[PDB]
Amino acid sequence: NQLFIIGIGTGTDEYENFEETILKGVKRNELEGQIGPDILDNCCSDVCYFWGRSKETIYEKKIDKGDMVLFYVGKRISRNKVDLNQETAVYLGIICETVEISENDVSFLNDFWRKGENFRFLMFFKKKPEKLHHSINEINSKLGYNPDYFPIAGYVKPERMSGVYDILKNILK
DNA sequence: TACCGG
DNA sequence: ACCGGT
Repeated sequence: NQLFIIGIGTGTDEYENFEETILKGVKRNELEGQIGPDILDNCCSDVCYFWGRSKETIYEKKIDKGDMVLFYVGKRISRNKVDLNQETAVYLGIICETVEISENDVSFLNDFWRKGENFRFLMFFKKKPEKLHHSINEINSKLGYNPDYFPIAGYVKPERMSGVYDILKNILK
C-alpha cells in the first residue's frame, strides 16, 4: 500500500512514451510472446496500460501490486519543479503487476517507446490510470509538498498519504 | 535531468 | 531517510 510520484515533463520523450502506453495504451496482441499470458489476462483488456523504469526501485522502495502511482504532467522548470504558469495534470493508477524484462529481450520495447530498451522494469495498471481534475499544486498541497514539487521519481512518506485519502476512496466505486 | 546521495 | 536543489 505504497504511493509513488512520477514526473512527466511536457515536450519530452518521456511524455511521448507516456502518451503511447498510459494515455493511448497498447493492444495486447502486440505484447503476446513478450509479456506473460497471465499478466495479459489479469491486468489487460484488449488494451494494456503500463509504464517502465530503468531500476526496480524508487528511493530504494520496490514497486508491487496494490501500490499507487501519481503521474504529474507539466512543463518542467528545474530538476524537481514544474512551471505553474502552463497547464498541469495529475493521473492516478493502481499497480496490477510488475514484470522485469531480461536485457537480451528488451528489443520489443522500442516498438512503442523512445529508448524503451532502457526501461525494462515495467509496471502494469489494472485499469487506465485516471485523469484527476486536480492540478499539481492542488495535489502537492494535500500531501504537504511545495506547490511546484515535481519529482522525476518520488516516494511519498506514508504520513503524507492521509491527505489524499478522500480522493483514492472516492475512486473505489 | 526517466534522482539519488548526503 | 525523504524532500528540494544547482
